[PDB]
Amino acid sequence: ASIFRCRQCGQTISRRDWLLPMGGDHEHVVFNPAGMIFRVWCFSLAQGLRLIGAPSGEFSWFKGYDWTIALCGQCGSHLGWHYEGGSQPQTFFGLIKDRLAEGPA
Ligand SMILES: O=C1CC[C@H](N2C(=O)c3ccccc3C2=O)C(=O)N1
Ligand SMILES: [Zn+2]
Repeated sequence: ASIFRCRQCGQTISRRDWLLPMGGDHEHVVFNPAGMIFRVWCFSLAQGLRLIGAPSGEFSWFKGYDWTIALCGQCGSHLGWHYEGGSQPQTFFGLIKDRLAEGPA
């Protein structure tokens, strides 16, 4: 089965069935302009989230997709981002592995 929760509150965010092989792997190692290296896991579906701010294509790690920040809908923890703007798929979620916790139903 297997699902992914907000590590700060237990909120259910997504699950393994929903991983999306972007580029060929669901996991991307990236860094940002702050010099922080995350591991980002890509889902085609997520629930339990609140999106914040405007879509933005600056700094995007993924070609043709703008991002908006995704917060845990329950606790406000920054779980990662929602991506929109592209084709096959149009939108998807890029979530910071470290901020989730993977366990069972
Ligand atoms: O696709 C993305 C999501 C946004 C993400 N991001 C951050 O992790 C960051 C940290 C500090 C300043 C600016 C940003 C930025 O745009 C980033 O670098 N790429
Ligand atoms: Zn939470």
